Amino acid sequence: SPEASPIRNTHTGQVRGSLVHVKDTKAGVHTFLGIPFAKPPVGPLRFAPPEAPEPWSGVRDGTAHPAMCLQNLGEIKLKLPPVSTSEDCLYLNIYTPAHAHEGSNLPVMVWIHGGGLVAGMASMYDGSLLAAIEDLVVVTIQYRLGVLGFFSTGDQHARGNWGFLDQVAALRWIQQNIAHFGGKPDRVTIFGESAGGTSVSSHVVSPMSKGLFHGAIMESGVALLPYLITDTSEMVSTTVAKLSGCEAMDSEALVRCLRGKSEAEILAINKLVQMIPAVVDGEFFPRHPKELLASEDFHPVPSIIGVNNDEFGWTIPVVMGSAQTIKEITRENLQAVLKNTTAQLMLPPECSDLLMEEYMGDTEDAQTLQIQFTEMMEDFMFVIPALQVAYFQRSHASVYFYEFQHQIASLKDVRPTHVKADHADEIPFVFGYFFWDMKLDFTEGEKLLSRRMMKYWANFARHGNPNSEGLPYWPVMDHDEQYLQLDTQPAVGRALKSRRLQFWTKTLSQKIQELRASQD
Repeated sequence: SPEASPIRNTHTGQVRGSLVHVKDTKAGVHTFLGIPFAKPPVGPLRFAPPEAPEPWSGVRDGTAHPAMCLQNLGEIKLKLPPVSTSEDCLYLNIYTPAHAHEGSNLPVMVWIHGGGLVAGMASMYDGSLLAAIEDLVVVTIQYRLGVLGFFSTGDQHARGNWGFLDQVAALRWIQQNIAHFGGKPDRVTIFGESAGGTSVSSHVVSPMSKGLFHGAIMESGVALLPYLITDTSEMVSTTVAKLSGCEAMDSEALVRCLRGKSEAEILAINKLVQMIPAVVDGEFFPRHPKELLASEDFHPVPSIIGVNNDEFGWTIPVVMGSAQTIKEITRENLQAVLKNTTAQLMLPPECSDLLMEEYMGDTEDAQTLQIQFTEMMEDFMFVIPALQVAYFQRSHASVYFYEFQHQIASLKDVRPTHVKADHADEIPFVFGYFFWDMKLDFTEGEKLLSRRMMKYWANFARHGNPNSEGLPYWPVMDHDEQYLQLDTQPAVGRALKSRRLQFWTKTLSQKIQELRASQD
């Protein structure tokens, strides 16, 4: 008989949660929602580091989801929870086994959501099933997004990376508080998908995050994900200044002015400057992640890193609106399309012909050209970044690498048949339910796949190693370059995308380097 309405202690006071139950297990789950880990980043706290949360008297209600951080709300439809959007959004949610109490010393898994550092929320991710089935504490965190998350002057007035500093604050909170919920602060694994994977990968290299986590899982996203992290964002800073009317070239003034804008004014600005990058701010990143990764003094935690076999298959080109443009590619327009794409990817114009020879060769068939084009995009955004980060980590600590390959059965009549494992298609297997706003069921094979992935992730949360008796062997990535192919029947592979990896890290980067050296 577990308690309904459990009460737990935090440093700031008591919180009351709920008892829930899930399929496939006797075990109950306690949930504690909307726990503040920082003060509301409002007024003078906008574009400033997070500060400690305020204490409260009596028992805080932990039965409602928090507001999502400010984001432009707005095909492919998701089951969004009924929450408001607000600047006041520095909250986290906790899922524990019902039997967990002070001192239970369960592993802790901390989910960092994706959404391009401009969108997303913790409340879409229900950790109950993962918590109950694999006997661990699951925390989902929020962090500032868009202008509020990443605005930078390149100087002391707004260094940048507010959203990453929020993630640090949430991890500090977990160290201080998770024992009260039955977690072991010395067994924290961070995990996340897409920009959440970029976030995890960013913590792995950041000196500010050392000691806050002991293992990392990066799903379809790492710190090299093109243009989420840059040196400086002077162009974007200038754009925000113009779009706001502040329009000073004094940093202090710009920040003063932006702090005056209402939530509505911020949303309006945010909409017109869709993507604001993380910068080398000096604190969270002393150097660009690329330099941190290549360092001899780099000491990563053990990691799982992986990608899906079709990252640019469907969801991403549909959401970016480039699906239509891609269907218009033919041999006649290929050169022009590649020239246009090279520019948009911020690569030297000379790269277009190398990309063409590598990805398309002498292909004439229009549909084949389009698939080759999609391959080039997958490799640039996800696969090559992941393989590079894996290469830099694996000489210092265990890396377990995966390619997820499973084509979801219930989607076969929902989307093009050539699409395999799309971006985000592994999330249902990790969490144990589907995120789309439509009635979809797991096949028997898919239930087994989900149970396997939950166990791999939890084994890794327990021991820094995903393997256990009963599960297919997942070898560590070493000089043999082995990885696990995740599907209904898992299998080991080796040297994922070997040819493409050589192309990007020799031929293409040679031309990038050469045309950068021609600065003078």
